[PDB]
Amino acid sequence: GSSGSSGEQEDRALRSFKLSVTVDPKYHPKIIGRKGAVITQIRLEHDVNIQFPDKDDGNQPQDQITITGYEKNTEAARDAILRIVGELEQMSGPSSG
Repeated sequence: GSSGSSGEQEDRALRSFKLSVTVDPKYHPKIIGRKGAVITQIRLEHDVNIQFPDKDDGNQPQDQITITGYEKNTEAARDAILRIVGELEQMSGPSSG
């Protein structure tokens, strides 16, 4: 006998997916949360890893956010970081109406 029915998975590479979120370093310390739960929840929610740049570093971008994980999941999480910044910008702003 001889069989071999199995579709590729190319996971090794998928998991090695790195995403970059362009967002001012001002909201960076705002997204993380008070202690660091908010950001934690999201990560686990999508099962990804979100790491922000260190200002002290400098050479590296402080507005760029690195995120590892399944290209799909990562995107699902990167959407949040933005979904917020949007509301924040307005927060404490002149709201007409």
